Amino acid sequence: KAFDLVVIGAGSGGLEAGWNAATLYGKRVAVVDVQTSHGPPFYAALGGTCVNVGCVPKKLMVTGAQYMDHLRESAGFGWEFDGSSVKANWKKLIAAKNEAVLDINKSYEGMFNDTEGLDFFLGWGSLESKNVVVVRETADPKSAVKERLQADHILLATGSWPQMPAIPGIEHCISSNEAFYLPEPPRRVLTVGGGFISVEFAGIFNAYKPPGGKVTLCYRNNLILRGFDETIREEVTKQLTANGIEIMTNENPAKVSLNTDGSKHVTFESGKTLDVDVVMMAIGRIPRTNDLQLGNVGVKLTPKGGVQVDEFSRTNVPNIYAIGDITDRLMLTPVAINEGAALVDTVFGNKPRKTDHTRVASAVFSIPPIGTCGLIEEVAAKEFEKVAVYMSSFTPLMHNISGSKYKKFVAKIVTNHSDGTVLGVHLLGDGAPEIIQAVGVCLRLNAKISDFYNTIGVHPTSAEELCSMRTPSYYYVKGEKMEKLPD
Amino acid sequence: GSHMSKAFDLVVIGAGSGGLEAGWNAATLYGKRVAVVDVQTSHGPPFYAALGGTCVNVGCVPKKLMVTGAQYMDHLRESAGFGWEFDGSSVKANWKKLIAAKNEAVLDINKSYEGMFNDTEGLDFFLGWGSLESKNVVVVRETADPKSAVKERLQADHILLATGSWPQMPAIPGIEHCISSNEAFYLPEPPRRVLTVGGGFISVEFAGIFNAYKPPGGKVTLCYRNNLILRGFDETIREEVTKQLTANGIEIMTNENPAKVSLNTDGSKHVTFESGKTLDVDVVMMAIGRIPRTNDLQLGNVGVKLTPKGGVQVDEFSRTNVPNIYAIGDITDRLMLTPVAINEGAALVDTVFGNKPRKTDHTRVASAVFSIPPIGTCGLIEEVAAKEFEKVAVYMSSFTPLMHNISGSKYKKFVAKIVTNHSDGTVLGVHLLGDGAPEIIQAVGVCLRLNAKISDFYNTIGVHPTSAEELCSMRTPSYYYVKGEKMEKLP
Ligand SMILES: Cc1cc2nc3c(=O)[nH]c(=O)nc-3n(C[C@H](O)[C@H](O)[C@H](O)COP(=O)(O)OP(=O)(O)OC[C@H]3O[C@@H](n4cnc5c(N)ncnc54)[C@H](O)[C@@H]3O)c2cc1C
Ligand SMILES: Cc1cc2nc3c(=O)[nH]c(=O)nc-3n(C[C@H](O)[C@H](O)[C@H](O)COP(=O)(O)OP(=O)(O)OC[C@H]3O[C@@H](n4cnc5c(N)ncnc54)[C@H](O)[C@@H]3O)c2cc1C
Ligand SMILES: CC1=Nc2ccc(Cl)cc2[C@H](c2ccc(C)cc2)N1CCCN(C)C
Ligand SMILES: CC1=Nc2ccc(Cl)cc2[C@H](c2ccc(C)cc2)N1CCCN(C)C
Ligand SMILES: [Br-]
Ligand SMILES: [Br-]
Ligand SMILES: [Cl-]
Ligand SMILES: [Cl-]
Repeated sequence: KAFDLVVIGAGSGGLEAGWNAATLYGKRVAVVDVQTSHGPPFYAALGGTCVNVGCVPKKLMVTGAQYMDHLRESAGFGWEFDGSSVKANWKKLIAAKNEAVLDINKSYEGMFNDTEGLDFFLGWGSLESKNVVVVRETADPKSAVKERLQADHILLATGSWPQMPAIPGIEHCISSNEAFYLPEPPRRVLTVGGGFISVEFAGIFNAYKPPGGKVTLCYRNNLILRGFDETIREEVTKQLTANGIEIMTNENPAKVSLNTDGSKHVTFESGKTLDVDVVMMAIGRIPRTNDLQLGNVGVKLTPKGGVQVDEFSRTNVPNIYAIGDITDRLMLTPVAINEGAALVDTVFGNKPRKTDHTRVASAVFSIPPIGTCGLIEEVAAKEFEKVAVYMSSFTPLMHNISGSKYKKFVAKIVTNHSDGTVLGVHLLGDGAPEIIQAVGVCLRLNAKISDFYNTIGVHPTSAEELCSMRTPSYYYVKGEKMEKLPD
Repeated sequence: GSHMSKAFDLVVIGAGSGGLEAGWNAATLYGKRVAVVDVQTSHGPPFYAALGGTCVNVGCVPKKLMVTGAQYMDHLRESAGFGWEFDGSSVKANWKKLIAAKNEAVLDINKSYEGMFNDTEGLDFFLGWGSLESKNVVVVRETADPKSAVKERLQADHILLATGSWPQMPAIPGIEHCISSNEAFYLPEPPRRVLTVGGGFISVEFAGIFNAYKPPGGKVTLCYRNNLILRGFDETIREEVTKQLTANGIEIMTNENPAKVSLNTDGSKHVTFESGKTLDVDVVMMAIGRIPRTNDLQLGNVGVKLTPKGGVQVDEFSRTNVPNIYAIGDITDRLMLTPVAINEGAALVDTVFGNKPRKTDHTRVASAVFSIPPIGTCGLIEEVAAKEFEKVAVYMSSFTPLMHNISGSKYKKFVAKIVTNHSDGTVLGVHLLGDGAPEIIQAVGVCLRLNAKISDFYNTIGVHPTSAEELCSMRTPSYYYVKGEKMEKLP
């Protein structure tokens, strides 16, 4: 049939837009995805990347990995139990995660089936013409058409996909996709990449690895988590090392060979070599545009392969929109959901709305985790004459007792020292992702450092640290780091 | 001949949250000469509080350490949903190790504060009992008995009363067989059966502590003379906390109040309630309230007025009716929180010795209850708001988070409620129940001070997946109050 809206990708942005157009605006909506539930072959499915092979299962898996620390840290508080009897049962973790995600998948299929004007189609969506979306049996554009759907408006929301550098032996590497489904936890694992997916998985593998296992994270440059606070980048490196992960910086895989026993022989540019059981590539994610046959309608793509869009998510083709990771901007679920919601409000509501991509709070579920919102100081120092940095870094007391003395909580506030405006807030330590959330609200309210400092703390918490800092630890004046102001 | 009393700009009586903040600030920021008096240099019996105050010694610090210990009961159990396997029959909660570790941690804090006296010019510690001999004289005596030997007589230009509060022990037959939180911190063994009397945070929190470390066959019961524990808190939370305590094995006796306590021949306590009901327990912990500790200060020597409920009466700037005599923290019987005593102390010193007169804002103070799971709260509860504003909106989110479907603790509903003035969207109160509530709430305190509106919460992009993001995905009230009266839709 014909629809007010055809959504290609039943994911975070897609389902927001679909649901809202159907239920808030009474529109006739079609949503297409390649799989109704999670896992191989296509990994992402109804619900999106986040639901199936993204935020949801990884958070459960990190939650899982945290018990490594919990069991050990209990002793400090008088918990006694046979430490030798402890086993991290990965099969059980994945089965529980699988079931949890399947319930979300099922619960998305229910909502299609219960909601009028919102119909879901199985298969591969592509652009046949301006107002025509074809549904094929496979990603092969030569595969059998299942449906041809006329659409007043077409939304592209196909997310992203692991980027696999074209080094020899790349086919012996897995991405995050396959990591969610490993039948056994790897004894030795290389995670390639210094970004959050590699860091998060290195923490998960570290907790579930068999006896004598080793997790190694490698990263091509000097310091992992580029784009994050630098004190936090250094400190999380120390804390991952402290919990037995090897971080190989300035290293990059040049070749992966398959050993006959199924293990991988990794050769680095340096000529260094490492043998692991699993090489997980987590060096980036790229917009998922190949399969859309955008050539058919001339929808422009940026150098990076992302669908170009303006602030209202319009592509160059009128009635054709793109939101979410396909647009290659901020790759976060709540950003994609917001874009989706705003798009529907502009196309079917009376008031345009554009997503604000600044001051977005985000988290790394590393162990220990990171919460951050707004500018890191080096970016701050480039756009503001006077930047002040308030920093606190204390091993919390519970951790002196737990035995995890390396677990410093880091709290940094970055300000425009000229007016006191908070430019960004950066945290490392348990609760960092929870803490940062309302920080994000504060920045929308042009919070100044005196607003944080004059708020009464909640005690005892790590969070109160943010309401306890009134003197900068150091400044940037004209891009220049210095402990004191000049004059 | 005669010789000179040690003289100070400021004498602080009570080396606690409030006193130390004031003491330190007057000395290190305004170069004042500051005496601080407390009755013990380190934690524990006989006087329990000590250098560092209630918080350090027998309050926030040791209780948080103990709640953290208590949380492992839940972690060890919940770990199994995530594939952790171990021999659950080898599991034992060793209370003595908990308390020994907690004692070491508190002792390092005590030592650390003593070093800080030792190292800081113009900031002097005096061990003993502080009382007001006259308007500008603080005497320090050997014991709380106003007839014990005067150890030191201090000349003081300004006197800060910062003696905190103390547990209220109801005048019942056999009160002497009961304890307070003070003693809970030093019990040589974990009680097998305990009654925590009180519906407020300290009873709720210690109920969870006792519950986690109690020996085999133990039972923790909490009683409260009223209908619903945690008066002052959001009602959905109060009822959820009650359910989640029960789910965790704590017996909640509401509408019950002890009338007397007798010692059984085996040394256990036989509690009879007003209603005739009875309970035997090993420990009865009274946590029905804390009262301002005004009794030993001999305030009648200088005529410092008490409120009819017994705090030192102060104005917004912490002044008593007596010039140069001030009072901050629990002695004023306002909000009994550490960061508030601290805020009062700094604001007092700024006003008296700095050039920055300032008063504490006692509204929109975030606070926490370390139940398991905890409560994080800031600002007005809806029933209070409804009395002050014509249109109140309530936005509420509730649900067992996913991790807890997998962990198995499905009773563990996260509750998030935002209370607004519906006439301009201004957030009046935010109320959280669930893991990390205390951490979440802190920046929410900053939001309230910036007069955030629900539209600012809603406009903010969620951090995913967190519990906190619930606060930024609520756009439509669950219900309203329209002049006092609840309804799901406006008229
Ligand atoms: C391992 C990992 C961890 C992550 N963690 C977080 C996190 O903690 N927090 C956070 O905010 N973000 C996280 N992300 C990012 C988040 O998953 C994405 O930002 C988000 O899912 C993007 O939503 P989307 O709507 O752009 O696309 P998606 O949610 O990816 O949806 C794309 C959908 O389109 C479907 N599709 C693709 N091609 C076609 C086709 N041609 N026809 C029909 N259907 C098609 C796919 O099957 C998929 O279901 C994580 C990502 C990964 C990979
Ligand atoms: C079990 C428990 C748990 C608590 N948990 C928290 C929590 O999690 N968060 C929070 O914010 N608050 C908590 N509180 C409250 C917090 O401890 C108090 O609000 C705060 O300590 C009050 O500060 P203060 O300066 O008024 O007094 P205090 O810190 O109590 O200090 C008063 C000091 O005066 C000394 N003193 C008393 N009389 C004399 C005398 N005549 N001469 C010399 N010295 C004297 C005492 O020995 C004491 O050290 C808790 C309290 C209790 C009892
Ligand atoms: C508003 C909304 N937004 C979404 C954004 C991203 C994802 Cl991955 C999912 C949603 C869900 C949702 C649920 C079912 C359908 C068919 C579409 C969207 N959804 C519906 C919310 C369910 N509600 C009853 C509590
Ligand atoms: C500013 C301040 N406020 C307090 C409020 C309540 C308490 Cl319990 C403690 C403090 C501490 C403190 C510690 C020791 C002394 C002698 C004074 C103040 N304190 C000083 C902290 C020292 N700082 C340099 C790490
Ligand atoms: Br009571
Ligand atoms: Br009541
Ligand atoms: Cl396994
Ligand atoms: Cl890399």
